[PDB]
Parts: sequence; C-alpha cells; structure tokens
Amino acid sequence: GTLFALVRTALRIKTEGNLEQANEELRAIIKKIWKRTSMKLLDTVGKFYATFLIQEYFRKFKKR
Amino acid sequence: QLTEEQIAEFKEAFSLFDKDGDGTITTKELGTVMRSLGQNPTEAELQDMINEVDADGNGTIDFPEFLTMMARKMKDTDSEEEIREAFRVFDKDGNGYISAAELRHVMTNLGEKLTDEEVDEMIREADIDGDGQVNYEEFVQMMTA
Amino acid sequence: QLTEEQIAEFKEAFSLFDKDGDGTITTKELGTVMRSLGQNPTEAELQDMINEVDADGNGTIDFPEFLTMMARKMEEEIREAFRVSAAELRHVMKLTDEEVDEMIREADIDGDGQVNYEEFVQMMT
Ligand SMILES: [Ca+2]
Ligand SMILES: [Ca+2]
Ligand SMILES: [Ca+2]
Ligand SMILES: [Ca+2]
Ligand SMILES: [Ca+2]
Ligand SMILES: [Ca+2]
Ligand SMILES: [Ca+2]
Repeated sequence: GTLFALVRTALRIKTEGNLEQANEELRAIIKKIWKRTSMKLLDTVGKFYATFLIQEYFRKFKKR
Repeated sequence: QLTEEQIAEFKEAFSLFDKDGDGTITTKELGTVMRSLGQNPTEAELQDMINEVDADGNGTIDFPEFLTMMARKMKDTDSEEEIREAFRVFDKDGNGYISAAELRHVMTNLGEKLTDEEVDEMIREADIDGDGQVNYEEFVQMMTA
Repeated sequence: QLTEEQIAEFKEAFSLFDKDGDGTITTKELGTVMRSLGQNPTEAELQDMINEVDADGNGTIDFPEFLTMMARKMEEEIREAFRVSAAELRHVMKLTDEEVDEMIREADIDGDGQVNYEEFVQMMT
C-alpha cells in the first residue's frame, strides 16, 4: 500500500539511524574504557641546586 | 666568595620555589615545584627537606637560609654529582635520554621562555651523536661547556 | 587542564553521592553509597573522608570541592603506556572475555587481530 510503503521507508530510515547511533555509543564507551584503563596503568638539597644549574644554563645559552 | 651577581642568581632560584611571593618557601610550595619537575615526594621527605635548610626553626625557608645552603653548595667543586641531579630532573622518564619535549617541559616550569626553534637549537648543539636527544655524556659537555 | 566534557562526567559522578540532590554530600549520604558498595564505615571514618576534601570547612562537600578533588586526580604521555593483543589485553583487566575482544576489535583499524601504536594513538586521540 502506498501509505504503508511510505511508512515502511520511514522506519527503515529510523532503524538505520538507530543502528549507527548504537555503534557510536559503543565506540565512545570503549574509547573511554581504553582511557580510564591507561589512567589506571601509568600509576635533597641537590635538587634545589640542580634547578639553579639549569637556570644558569639557560642564561648562558641566551647569551651565546 | 660571593658576588652581588651570584646573590641575584640565587634569588632567581628562590623565586621559582616561592610561588605566592611572600618571601618564604613552605613544604606545600616545594611540593608543587617538585611535582612539576617529575618527582612525587612524600609529605615527610618535604618536611625533612625544609628542616635541613630551615636554620631558625620557624618551619619555612627564607632567603638568607636558602642563600646559606646555595652558597655552601657552590663551594663543593667536585660536583659532577650535581650535574647528575640536574640530568635526572630533565630526564623525567629515567630512560637515559632527554627528549625535546622533556627539555621543553622543564624549561617552561622554570619560567624560562624559549621558542620551539630555540629548544631545537639547544638539543641540536648538545647532540653529539645525531639521534635528536641528549644522553648523559652529551648533557655533561653541555652543562660544563 | 579540564574540559567541558570531563566537567560533565564529574557532575554525573557527583550526582551518585548527592542523593537528595541539594548540592552537597553529607556524611549520611556518603555512608549510604558505601553500604551499597558493601562497606561498613564508622561515623568517624565518614567524617575523615569528608574532611580531606572539605576546603571551606563547613562539614559537607559541594560540587566545586568535589571537582577540585577529581580534577587533581584525573604525543609523549601515550607511548609510555603503549610499551606495556586479546591475549596481551585480558591481562590488565574488571571486564569480560567477549568485551575484551570488543575493545580490541575497535582499536584494530588495520584488522590484524591486535593493536598497533599507530591505531592505539587513534584510540587515544
Ligand atoms: Ca611562599
Ligand atoms: Ca626559617
Ligand atoms: Ca627521557
Ligand atoms: Ca644524542
Ligand atoms: Ca545532599
Ligand atoms: Ca565544604
Ligand atoms: Ca592492529
């Protein structure tokens, strides 16, 4: 039926978007479980003077 | 001995740790700088650090105190040991190589404004072997040159 | 630095603890969620949990305090982790077998069965 044939088309379109949307939602969740899982895996006086030596080194450079 | 000039360089070094500008360094502040240099010190190693430098017992480091420590450290002249500590700061991942990004990050956190080109220039001049990175020996030449 | 996206998630996370939705987490509401996670904290334990995070000293936790805490705790940064396959993956992990294959499958751009830094990169950025 014309009207019916029309309705069938509209639902085919809705259904495909449903499918695409469900794929996007899954991808987002997986990406996020990759990240939150990376996020849970990567988990003295001489230091003052070190900082100084580096600063001193930068000054020398800028003047070279 | 001490030049008006070295005092002023020691004050630059003091400023970096004195985040709020109030003239003293706290355990908090030392922590934020250490954390920004790669390390993660314990609340106690921080207090111990402050305590070794804190001559008057008030629980924070002022500039005379910092000056006393730095000046004294300067007269240790067998200090290839201090270059080693400087290396460790730059080499955040301990892999034995300072990348461009490692040099940049340290560089920024000491308030030092270099261009991407300047950093490239720094690495290029220091890199004796051509791998685009600075190893310990190349770093030594660089720091003593 | 924080993004609009991470702010939203942490606002969702806050919600799980702000039960009555009044904008503040109390020792009571906090004890409720713990119980539902199978823990039995003592009243003083809940106070200490709140106290570590209670910037303004008022006894409860608002969203800006909650956010201060979450933000504090959550090409170089990637490649470290990359140095550490379906077999190689199930190792680290909470999740199930089929679901690990999904996690692989998504990363497997080239379609070779395991994950390459090049695509892991695409999986991180
Ligand atoms: Ca201060
Ligand atoms: Ca003092
Ligand atoms: Ca390195
Ligand atoms: Ca090199
Ligand atoms: Ca509430
Ligand atoms: Ca509060
Ligand atoms: Ca692959």
